[PDB]
Amino acid sequence: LRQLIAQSWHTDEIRKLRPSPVDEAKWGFAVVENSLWQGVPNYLRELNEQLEENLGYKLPVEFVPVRFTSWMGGDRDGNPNVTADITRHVLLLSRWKATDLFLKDIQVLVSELSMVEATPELLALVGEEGAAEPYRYLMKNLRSRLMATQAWLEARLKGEELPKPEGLLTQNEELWEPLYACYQSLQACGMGIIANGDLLDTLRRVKCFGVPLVRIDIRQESTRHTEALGELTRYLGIGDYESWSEADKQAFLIRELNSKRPLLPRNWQPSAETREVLDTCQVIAEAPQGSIAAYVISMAKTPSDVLAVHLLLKEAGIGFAMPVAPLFETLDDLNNANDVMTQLLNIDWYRGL
Amino acid sequence: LRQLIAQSWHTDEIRKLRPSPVDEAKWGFAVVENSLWQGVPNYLRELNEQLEENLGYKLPVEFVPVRFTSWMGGDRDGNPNVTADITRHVLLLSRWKATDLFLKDIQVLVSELSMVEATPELLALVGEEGAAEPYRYLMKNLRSRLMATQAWLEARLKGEELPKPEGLLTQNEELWEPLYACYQSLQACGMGIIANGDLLDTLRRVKCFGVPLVRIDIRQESTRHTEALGELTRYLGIGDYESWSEADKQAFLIRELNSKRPLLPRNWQPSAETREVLDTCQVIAEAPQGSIAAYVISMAKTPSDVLAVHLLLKEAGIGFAMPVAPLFETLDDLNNANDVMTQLLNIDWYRGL
Amino acid sequence: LRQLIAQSWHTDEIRKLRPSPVDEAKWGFAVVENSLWQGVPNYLRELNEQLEENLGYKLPVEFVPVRFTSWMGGDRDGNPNVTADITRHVLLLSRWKATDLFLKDIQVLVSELSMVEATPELLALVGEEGAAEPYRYLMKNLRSRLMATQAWLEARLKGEELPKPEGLLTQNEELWE
Repeated sequence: LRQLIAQSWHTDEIRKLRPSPVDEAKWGFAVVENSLWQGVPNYLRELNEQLEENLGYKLPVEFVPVRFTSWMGGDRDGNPNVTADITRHVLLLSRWKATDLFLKDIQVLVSELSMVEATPELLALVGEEGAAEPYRYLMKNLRSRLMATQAWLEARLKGEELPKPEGLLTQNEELWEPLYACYQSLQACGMGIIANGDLLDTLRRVKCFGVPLVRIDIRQESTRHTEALGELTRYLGIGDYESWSEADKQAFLIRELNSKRPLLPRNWQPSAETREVLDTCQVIAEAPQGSIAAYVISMAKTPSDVLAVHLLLKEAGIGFAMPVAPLFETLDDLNNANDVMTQLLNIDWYRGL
Repeated sequence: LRQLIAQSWHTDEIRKLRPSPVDEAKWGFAVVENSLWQGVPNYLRELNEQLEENLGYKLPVEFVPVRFTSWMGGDRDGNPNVTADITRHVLLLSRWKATDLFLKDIQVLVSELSMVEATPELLALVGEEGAAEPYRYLMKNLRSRLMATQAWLEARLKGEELPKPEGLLTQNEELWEPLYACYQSLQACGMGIIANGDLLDTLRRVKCFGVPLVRIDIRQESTRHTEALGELTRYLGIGDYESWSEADKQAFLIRELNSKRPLLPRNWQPSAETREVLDTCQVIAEAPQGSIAAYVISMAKTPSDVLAVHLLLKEAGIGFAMPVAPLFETLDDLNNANDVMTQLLNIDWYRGL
Repeated sequence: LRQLIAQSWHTDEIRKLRPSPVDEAKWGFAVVENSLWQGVPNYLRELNEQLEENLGYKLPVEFVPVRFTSWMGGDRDGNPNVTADITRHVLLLSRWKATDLFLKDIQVLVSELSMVEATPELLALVGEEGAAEPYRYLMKNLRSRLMATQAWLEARLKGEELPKPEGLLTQNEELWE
């Protein structure tokens, strides 16, 4: 205790310079490893004991109701320093860190799963080679696969581009799958107590944190999307989006949202600001699905504000449906909020997207 | 002589299978190294001796009127096997081979240019470090630079992608420049006879063959460009280009040629054929300027045939003006040829391009 | 001719410092590649034509009566500068150079020996894999083996110690065979 207190009196650190989005993103990893990593599964164990005791049933293993997300390196609202480059970086770092923590979990499992009794199905999944140490086989495979993607990300973090390894991890299913295979045979074969221990903790961290460790949220003001699209439209000679009435903008946006011909000029020369808007949707599009939780529009005032980001994301080439969220943060915006959403819900195109 | 004849009687080789564009491209490199390499400069020496003797003047060193080009791996007219991939490859191989032959030239120069007397200008160009062996300095630099790009291309040829070296050679000026520097000081400093020997031979091979060794020509039928563009237009819901009258197609082509908004769908799914047409313009665009001599349109029948390839090249993102050539190869096309070109020359847009 | 003479008038080199045993050893490699390399075999061809013409028989292929040796980097008599280190080096360099010249010979052979007819014994020696291009097989093998030892010696010359490759060449029998 004395040692620890002396530490803090003498271990003085004072930032001399403004922290950076990466620094802030790093503090969030500190919170994840020093507390959330143990905390979520314990929360899930207690919660589960209580359901059975009081209600008579336990949630199924596949149901993990908690998820942690971060805005660190995702929120650019009013922050010049959070550029598309930094987001790209932070996106990368999270994956590096999930590999770090996932490795510790798997080491433990590689040594503790010395069981040799497996189900037809599980033996099938390995069949020979590792059929004399089945659960250890699957954990050994994943360790390598994790070690591979780890190695890849430290290169990328360094600025080195190099083809990605055979077993690069991008999705939680790639982690979940094998882990769940062990659980099932362990349960099936009478090793329930081993299944429900460290593996269960890892199964739940997979869905709670997974591959990205902590999904990020992107957030930019509505105003900046308008400027990007105005600049685009004047360059194309189509007109000036930031002057059109709101009925016109929706018209323009629904037209283009349904259009099969592209709009974003192949090799263009926009202003810094606009490029940032364009680059960030490119990072979104580029990132593995499930890395980004949502696109938040601070200062959302009209139906065109939401349709705008959908247009940009489409131009950035995005394969999945990205949840966009208006952020009403004024008395009148709050007051108009329900009107803004019923109009949005009335557009059939929006409704189905 | 007996040895050599026996060789051919017994050294029997018979292709068992159809040669490939690369094979044919290789035979062309054999012709270049076994005969053109010595032949062009000798031709240029004789030609120059004759001008001075009979007319009283010699052409200037910078004027090399001969250039060799190949269609091998460039001509796809009627040849399925000459795909955009093969062209990309052959394009690469030529550069590998020019590095091979250029290295032999430079070795000779690195050892023979032991002169130490240089001009202010030439010493300036090195200044210290290699200022005690100036011409040897510049040749030593180029040797490395050639050896660097050589190394790079053998990787690419192998299918390995890796950032390109500091001094990668892409243009003839990169070779010409230093070589010409030596010539000037050698002349200036009284070493005329050394200048006009092996260096002069290398100077002329630079412009005659240069970096690409032998520029290629691309050639596809007009008919295939029509199909690519028809397919595109029906996908976009604009109509069907291969049904429109010729006045309409020109209208469509001049419209799009002036358009700042792109046309080629970001991530599209065309037919094999169309993709080949699209991929090849991508190779053209991707290749260093001066690798491709011209785009030949076999079966050119109307003004829209030429405007078509310009449209496609624009969609493929091309920074320079690529010479397109109609190939009239029928009695009626021949007969209509002058009509076809006066209409083309009457379009102001075409005239200025 | 004019070019060549001008070369020598203007290509002036004058050692400023005493040459070293390696330099002298290098001049000897220049003599070997610019003249002995072609010279010995021509001498052996002429000599052989003459035996058959005048005496009626030719020496057997295995009999090569000439051998060249050097004292460069071997003679320390009165020469401090020719230390055990230099000899070690020169010993190494010679092997590097024999690999250089032997490679040129083998390239030629790898391309010119396109024959497919071989003896039981020769096919046996390859048996399958390269049994559809037999002489080319054996030359291809040796090229690699030479390229391997070449690579090894340039490392050693550089001062790098690293285990020696599978097919390192050390004896003439390895080439002869």
